[PDB]
Amino acid sequence: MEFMDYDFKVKLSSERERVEDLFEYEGCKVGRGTYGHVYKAKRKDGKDDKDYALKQIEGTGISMSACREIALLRELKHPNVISLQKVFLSHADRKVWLLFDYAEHDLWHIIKFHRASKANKKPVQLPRGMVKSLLYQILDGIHYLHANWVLHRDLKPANILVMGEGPERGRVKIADMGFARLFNSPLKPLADLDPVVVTFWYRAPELLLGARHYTKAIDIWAIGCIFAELLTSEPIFHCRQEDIKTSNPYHHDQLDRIFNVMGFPADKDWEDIKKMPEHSTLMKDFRRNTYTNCSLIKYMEKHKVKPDSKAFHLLQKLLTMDPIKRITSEQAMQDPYFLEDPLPTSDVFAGCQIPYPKREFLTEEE
Amino acid sequence: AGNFWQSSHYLQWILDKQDLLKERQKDLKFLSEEEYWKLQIFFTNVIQALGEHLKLRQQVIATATVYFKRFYARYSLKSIDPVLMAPTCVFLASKVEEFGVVSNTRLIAAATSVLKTRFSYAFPKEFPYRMNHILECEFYLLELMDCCLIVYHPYRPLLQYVQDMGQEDMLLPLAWRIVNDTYRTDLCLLYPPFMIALACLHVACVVQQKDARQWFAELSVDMEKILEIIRVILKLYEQWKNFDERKEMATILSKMPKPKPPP
Ligand SMILES: NC(=O)c1[nH]cc(-c2ccncc2)c1Cl
Repeated sequence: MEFMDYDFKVKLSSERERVEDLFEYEGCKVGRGTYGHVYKAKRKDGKDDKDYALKQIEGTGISMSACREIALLRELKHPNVISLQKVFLSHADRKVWLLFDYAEHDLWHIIKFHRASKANKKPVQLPRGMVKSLLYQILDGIHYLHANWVLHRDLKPANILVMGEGPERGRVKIADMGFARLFNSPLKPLADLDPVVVTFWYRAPELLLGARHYTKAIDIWAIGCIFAELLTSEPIFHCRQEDIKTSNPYHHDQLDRIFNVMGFPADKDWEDIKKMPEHSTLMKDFRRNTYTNCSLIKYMEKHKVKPDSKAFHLLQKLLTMDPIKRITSEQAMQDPYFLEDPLPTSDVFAGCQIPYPKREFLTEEE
Repeated sequence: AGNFWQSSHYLQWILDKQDLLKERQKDLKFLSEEEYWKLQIFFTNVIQALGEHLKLRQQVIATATVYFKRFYARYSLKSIDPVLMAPTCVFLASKVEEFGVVSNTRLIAAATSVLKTRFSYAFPKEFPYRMNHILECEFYLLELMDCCLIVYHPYRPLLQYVQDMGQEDMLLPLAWRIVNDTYRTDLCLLYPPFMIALACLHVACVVQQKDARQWFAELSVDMEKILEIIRVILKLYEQWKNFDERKEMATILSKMPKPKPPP
């Protein structure tokens, strides 16, 4: 079967831009994940000296994650959302490669660096101007995404990149559209068509109680989780992996950690909790009295965040259990926390020395 | 997906009519302009039938149709066989529109059964491609559309308009059906979808003898562009009357340029 005109085919093949002809990346892998691999790459022509990131998408062909990342990043344009420069399609192995400007840093590595300090009795918390500037730019990017009907659905420190030395020094880039949806995306009665998830530290409580809707409020919760982790260096709802994975929404231990931090919601705090699909499972497995002495105040107080601070008051509005009582991105940006000294800056490193090590190359066999 | 004026659809895929006609000249050595339009309608009907068999919602079928029209707006009918391209467009659109990835057996069964049951006057032999061909054509389709996947349609703005009129129950079903019918033309390549919607609403108001001149007068839109679209719609119903696809399509298909084989 020859479905393509011969002359068309030879011309296409002659002119096709090939990733391995244009970029040098062999032995330059810097990340791996369910998404695929990321390489730090240089142009093989001498035409510029920039570092680029190449994302080799997991698997063969156009998976659902590949499709939505290409579709959405193709449309989107904002200083706090990673910009897709090019898509390379490699026809022989049916591999997809995405080209981006290289971001030396991200929040996973930044937080790790500070947590390592504290654990080394050589303690350094994240500077408070940097924390605020990061949060502001996260909120700015997600507000733009939301305004354009895109829900991210996988916000977490590894997905919040920060640009290093160069023309965009200290700028936040939200990355990885692999889980993203539009407001109006159909609800699939069975499993969400997403990559596998094994930890749920950033997942809003309504999801853990089986709510099926895609919402802006779900992203806002995750950003609250990130703000807390930036203030304290610890993932606030850290929880072990379950021994037995299942794909159903209810995760007992994750909920238990949440109630240990936040307390168990009273009827008046979250009236529609009774409407959650897993509400009777919650009543079966939990007793609200187990958590009577728990609250975000007490948790944050232990981690040297003062509960009368503007930072704490903002955090509490992001980490509100009832999604309908959760602050929006635009209201969060209007919060007086952002008017209090120091103002957020467009370079989150505020012109100062960056202490964070550069990414190292991954040389292991997979 | 929230802002048409910043979209790839608007910035790359609203084409000039003259450039479009200029590109098509390569294929018009074999086909009259009339026959080229008939062939476009035919393939629109093929894609609609594939979507129905697979039980896909109208937005998926509409997106698939736009990919098909965009592809042959730039490239020759002989570049890739449209018999493969039509199901490939459905396959990709299903992913983009979040239905999911159609299984190997369901896709090939749909293409096979649809051509056999509903289009046997044009296709004497069974669908001749396998899933590997679809996957190969998908990669080509993706790159050749410059990776533009999000498509805006007239259905959303149509609904908003009828609601603004307060005439949803009365006008929507006809206006909606007219929107479906516009996929028989080039309009999706030529005009913003809200303008297509207004034109469709207008024709529906004409058909139902509903006076809404006031409401249309209160819109700040280029009424001259709307009138152009209305003329295309009225004209497509005259062509419909005069076209018998079942009697004509076998001959038209045999005149279509075929891909040159490898030497
Ligand atoms: N999962 C992702 O999509 C991802 N994660 C990190 C990157 C990256 C981008 C640009 N520079 C360095 C790293 C990307 Cl892309």
